[PDB]
Amino acid sequence: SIWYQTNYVVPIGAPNTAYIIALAAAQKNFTMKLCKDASDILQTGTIQ
Amino acid sequence: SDRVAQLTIGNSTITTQEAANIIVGYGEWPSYCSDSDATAVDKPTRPDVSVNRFYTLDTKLWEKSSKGWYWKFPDVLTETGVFGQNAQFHYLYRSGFCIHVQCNASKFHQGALLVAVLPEYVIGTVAGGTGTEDTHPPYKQTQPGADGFELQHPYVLDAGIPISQLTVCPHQWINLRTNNCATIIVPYINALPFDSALNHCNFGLLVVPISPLDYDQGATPVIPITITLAPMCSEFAGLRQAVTQ
Amino acid sequence: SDRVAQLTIGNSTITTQEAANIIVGYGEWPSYCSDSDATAVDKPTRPDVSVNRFYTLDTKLWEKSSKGWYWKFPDVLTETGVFGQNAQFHYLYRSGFCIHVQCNASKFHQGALLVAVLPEYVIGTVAGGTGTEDTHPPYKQTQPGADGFELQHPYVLDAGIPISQLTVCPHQWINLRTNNCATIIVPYINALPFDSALNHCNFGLLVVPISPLDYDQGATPVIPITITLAPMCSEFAGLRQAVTQ
Amino acid sequence: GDRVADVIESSIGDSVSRALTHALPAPTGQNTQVSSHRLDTGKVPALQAAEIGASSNASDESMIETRCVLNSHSTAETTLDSFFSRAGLVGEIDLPLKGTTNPNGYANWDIDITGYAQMRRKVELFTYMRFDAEFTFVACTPTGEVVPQLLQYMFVPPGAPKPDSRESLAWQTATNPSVFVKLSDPPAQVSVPFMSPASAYQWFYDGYPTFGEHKQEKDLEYGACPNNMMGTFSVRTVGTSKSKYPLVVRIYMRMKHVRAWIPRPMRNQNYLFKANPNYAGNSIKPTGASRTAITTL
Amino acid sequence: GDRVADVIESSIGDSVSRALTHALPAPTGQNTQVSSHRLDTGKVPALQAAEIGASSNASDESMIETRCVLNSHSTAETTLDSFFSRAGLVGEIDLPLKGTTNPNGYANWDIDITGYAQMRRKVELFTYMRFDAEFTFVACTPTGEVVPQLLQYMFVPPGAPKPDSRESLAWQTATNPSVFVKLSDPPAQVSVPFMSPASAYQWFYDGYPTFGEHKQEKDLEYGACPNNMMGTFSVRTVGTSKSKYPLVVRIYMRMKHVRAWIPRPMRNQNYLFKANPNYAGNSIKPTGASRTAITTL
Amino acid sequence: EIGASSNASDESMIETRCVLNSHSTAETTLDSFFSRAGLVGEIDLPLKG
Amino acid sequence: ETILEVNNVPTNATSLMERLRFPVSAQAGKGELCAVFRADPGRNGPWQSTLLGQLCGYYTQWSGSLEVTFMFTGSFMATGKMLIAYTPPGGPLPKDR
Ligand SMILES: CCO/N=C/c1ccc(OCCCCCN2CCN(c3ccncc3)C2=O)cc1
Ligand SMILES: CCO/N=C/c1ccc(OCCCCCN2CCN(c3ccncc3)C2=O)cc1
Repeated sequence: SIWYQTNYVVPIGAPNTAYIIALAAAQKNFTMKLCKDASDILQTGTIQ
Repeated sequence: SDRVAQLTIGNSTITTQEAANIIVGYGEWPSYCSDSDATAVDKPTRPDVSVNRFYTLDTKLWEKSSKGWYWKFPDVLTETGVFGQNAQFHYLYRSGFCIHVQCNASKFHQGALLVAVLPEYVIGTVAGGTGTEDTHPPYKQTQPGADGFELQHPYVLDAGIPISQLTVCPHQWINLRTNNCATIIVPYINALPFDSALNHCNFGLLVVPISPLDYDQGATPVIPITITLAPMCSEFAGLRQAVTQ
Repeated sequence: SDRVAQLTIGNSTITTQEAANIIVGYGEWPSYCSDSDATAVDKPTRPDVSVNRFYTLDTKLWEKSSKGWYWKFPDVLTETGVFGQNAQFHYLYRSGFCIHVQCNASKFHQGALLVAVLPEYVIGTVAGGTGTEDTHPPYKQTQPGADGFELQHPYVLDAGIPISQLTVCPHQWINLRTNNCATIIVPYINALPFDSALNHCNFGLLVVPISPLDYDQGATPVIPITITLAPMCSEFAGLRQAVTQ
Repeated sequence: GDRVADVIESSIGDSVSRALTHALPAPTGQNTQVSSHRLDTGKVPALQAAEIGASSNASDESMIETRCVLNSHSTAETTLDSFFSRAGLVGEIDLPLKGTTNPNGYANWDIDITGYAQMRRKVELFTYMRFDAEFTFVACTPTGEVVPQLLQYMFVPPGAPKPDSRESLAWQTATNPSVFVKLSDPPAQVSVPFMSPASAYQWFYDGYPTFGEHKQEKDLEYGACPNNMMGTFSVRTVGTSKSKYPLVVRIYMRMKHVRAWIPRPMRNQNYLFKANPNYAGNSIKPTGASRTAITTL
Repeated sequence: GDRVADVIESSIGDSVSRALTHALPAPTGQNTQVSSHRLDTGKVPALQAAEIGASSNASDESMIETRCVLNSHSTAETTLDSFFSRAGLVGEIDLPLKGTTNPNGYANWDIDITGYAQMRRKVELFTYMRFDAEFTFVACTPTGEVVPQLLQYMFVPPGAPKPDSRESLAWQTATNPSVFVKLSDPPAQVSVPFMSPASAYQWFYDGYPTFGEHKQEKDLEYGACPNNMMGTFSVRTVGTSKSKYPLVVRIYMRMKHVRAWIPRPMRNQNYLFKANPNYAGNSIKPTGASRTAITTL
Repeated sequence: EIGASSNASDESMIETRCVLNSHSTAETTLDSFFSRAGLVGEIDLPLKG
Repeated sequence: ETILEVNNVPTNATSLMERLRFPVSAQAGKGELCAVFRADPGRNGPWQSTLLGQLCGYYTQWSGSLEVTFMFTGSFMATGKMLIAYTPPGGPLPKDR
């Protein structure tokens, strides 16, 4: 959860709304196991 | 390289890109009570990471007419997290504190807050105005909890003493054009090795605007001041049932 | 010299002058989780003396017609003292236990209680009597708290298994003509290094009369059975707000 | 750095669990030693105190005069692998033609071996078990006939799409393991590793899988531990048209490389459901045969 | 014994408080060094950042061209003992003949020195103080006359019976210390040790002495710390009949062997009561003199 | 903006304990991920079609 | 690192790009909530936009710590302090800061 600790402050002349972009990844202690098929199958009918 | 900082303790981390160094009150770091200073015989409990962490307790709005506020320690935390539980279940308590007061604005706002720590901050009353009435401050004013309390007469710190000399105490200033936070580390201060977290407040935290907040019409007018603090080297002893006061 | 004993842990001490030794479940003492068995990365909190102490939680009255009772661990303690607070504020928990069941009478009373510890004590229902209804035991029956719960059909331990074989689990007997207490030490038992103190009960404590209480008219008829227990090597991790379930 | 004495002399953090007992080699039954008559005061082997919780330590030698017997009877057949590494029925799948259940030529079996009493009672002697296994699949028609039909078996781990028909795209099986075999071929057979997220599977879980209020409608999840749910086993006749024959697939499991912990009382009431230890309350029977009097055979 | 790494590398228990500063000998004021002109970029002594919380480190030498001055001005008169070891009035006791207050020839004085502003303001510069003291008792009539009268002064520690009359049995003084002296003798004088149960007395105690609800009627005890209450000082004319003269006893205190901690702002509003820092709200005055404009003297 | 991923680790963001991690990375090698047979073609040889 | 679609609400074609970023703006200092999301990487939701979430879909089990880096794209003159919290299992959605 993300909360306002204080506030977004800006002077006269700058936009009152701005955006945040979030980038995610795993740390170096991350591993995966038990190979399986993905939940999606990106095809409706036959691919021609 | 003195303006940038990271405070990590327990499972909490604070960052700042406009700091003004760090003050270590009276020049000494918090430490546990030695075997020769101690007097109580039971083995203490030292919870470590579950109580020595940052707690963000309150936010006040700084206004052109604000007078200033104060909070009492350890009162502000007696009802919060694992720290509070330990303070309630135990008769004896001791700890240091890392206080981090936050307030950011813009390069077009101005103002300066004096942030100080005053040990044994005893509150006085106006004695019925004429000084003939021997009134006393009510519990909600001496131990305001997490909401803190607003000063009635900041010039005399509601205690008959000059705020002009408050800088003789560990302090920092939040001068908007310079920094956006104050960080003060305080060791345990008392004439006893341990004491009650409920009956006795070791010190008060004062945040008072000395140079009033100002900005031009159109700039963000809501300028919050947030209080975050972390107990350090907490120790508890004299276990029994939980008591709130 | 085997009949006499003193158990001291934290600020609590238990004495007995009619013991029958002490059982150390599965032959091993409680210990903290090693760095290679562990998986969670945060530094744990190990409160020590404030949580590893004796708690006297409940007293039941033994009667000529009693069927027996059970309590679940750590459920019995989740709402008591500093231990409970830690179990509520943390996701992860682990600990061992020292269980001391007490029951004294007179050299003219008789009867025998089987006191045992059964890991992963899953409760079953009578399936609507006919066995065609797939009923399930309600929360108050699977995690009865400190009051424990009375067995409906002790012969099958309310789970389709013979109480006649319960002695394959760590146990002691309280045979009135011999001893007035049972002491069992249990190490942490689970397939994981830490787990939730709220969602999972590692084991159940069963106290069941196998040889019924008896005495002649005129002898004290009120024979209590008291449950006292102490967590050992308690560790907690995954701190956040307190949660009761 | 530390300094106050109680911290220095602390045992907080000891990770080595002190064990009061240790294993000894025992390939054969114990021998019997020659013993003679003992007429002593003070020495009393026959007297015990069951209250302590231990079993009697009295031996043949001290209760009667014994001869010497060199016992070379093996203890090998009672090891966990000897007891468990014998394949038994744990699942059955029906693929009928015109039926109520699977009239679509495919079926999804939830991997749970608790539907059969023989096997279930054996594993439930222990609380925690860790093991690898060999699964064998025996297929034939309901009369035991063998027909020229091709099948596909696919292991669908939790999170992988379960086929919803004989023609589901999921049978492309690009990552899941599948086995293609004819009913006429010998039974298909594969090795399965220990797949739980936990260090061991557990036949009993006294708790709930999630937090929250555990109200009436959720009590079906008491005792459910995801660490035991390994997934789905799906089977289909390989084709776009319905098969000409009704099939039955019997699933046999043979555990190997077994480790077990915490023994418990063995089931003495009939099993009713897979997910729980429910017993029929109106038919609680004694564990064994009974007689008319304690003084007669 | 310990074993998990986090316990071994723990600092829990460190009792040695690391100090960032240390005292240096300073018997005289600092000297001034010769300095010359500096015309540098990068070096900037005059610029500071008061926000940090420290005082300016700029010195004479770097702000102007200075000569050398060998300063031998002593710093001895500003030590705590120099400042405090001067006797001042801290109590006054009246023993009138026909009066309102003590018309019985005896009086009990509560040992509290906060009733006199000069002394009080000085000690209140510090939060905690530990010291021994020399008390002197000056007695005479209201006109300053000396009469041939014998008095008895008795120190009554907390818990000892306070005399309730000139003839109280408590004056037997078998254990309490008493002083018998004539008004004609020089002022009585004694040494008093540091008697608190705490390591230091404290002029400010932000708290309550007991647990419980701190309702209106109990707010008089806010700030009251028993560690500061050393007892009662009782005085009586020694006799069974009323004295012929009215007396006044002035009590002077001279601290010695002083230690003090935590300095604080000095009182800038008149004192009203002994027990608290109450000030008259309608008369809050500036700390000092004022002028009409900031641009004029 | 630099284009690199964060180099912040658990150790510097919270107080951590020691954990000896022996979880294998073998199943995420290219051969582990790809060496599993999957359908890639289908051919029909009907009678009357 | 790949972009996490915290703002996974818009669904019409012309607004799809808005899922890649979420807003912050001047408030009324009541420590208001800005956004929330489950940390579960292999679950339906925001993580599906990440390469981690997708690769994660080819495995049944995972283990390890994760990291989310937030980049502020407001003007240079804008300032502010945000509190980002991770609530381990068992703790319900925090009602307040
Ligand atoms: C090409 C496909 O071939 N794969 C076949 C296959 C066979 C078995 C398989 O996994 C078998 C795992 C058996 C685990 C049985 N357990 C573990 C514990 N448990 C359980 C059941 C009910 N309550 C508690 C635990 C179980 O039922 C996976 C694939
Ligand atoms: C034969 C009798 O002679 N004894 C004389 C005597 C004189 C002084 C005496 O004790 C003097 C102790 C002075 C301590 C004054 N303090 C300690 C701190 N304190 C205080 C007062 C109000 N608020 C906080 C602290 C004080 O008023 C005992 C005996």
